[PDB]
Amino acid sequence: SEYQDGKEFGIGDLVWGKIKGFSWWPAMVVSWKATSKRQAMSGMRWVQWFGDGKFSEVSADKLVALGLFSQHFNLATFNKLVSYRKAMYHALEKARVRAGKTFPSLEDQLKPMLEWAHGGFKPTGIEGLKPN
Ligand SMILES: CC(C)(N)CNCCO
Repeated sequence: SEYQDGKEFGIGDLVWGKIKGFSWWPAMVVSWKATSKRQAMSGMRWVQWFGDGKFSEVSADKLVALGLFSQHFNLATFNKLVSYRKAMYHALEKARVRAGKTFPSLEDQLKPMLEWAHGGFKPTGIEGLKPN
């Protein structure tokens, strides 16, 4: 089936993706059928970026699990780009619902999800970010 090339990451997975020119950006691994384009080349994954909803063919080597958060979260880009803050929100919101986490503005709503993420996604850890 699709994405069976002996590489990491399958459909539904929350990831950081690295496009030349940009900070690591949050994405979801999607099937090529959702993209309205074509099958990915071997060793690549279609992702849909949080915040803008666009599609990219990205190598599996330029993707890491979103759960490795503090390692790829980019504090500078977060302070500089409103689009990145926007992206964080939609990314973390999706993570929250998956992990069965709940929290009590925008920057104000982001704050505890950001802390949860940076803190290691407690109590479930990264296990709680899986699809299904
Ligand atoms: C998602 C990209 C293409 N890596 C950057 N998008 C910036 C505007 O949201």
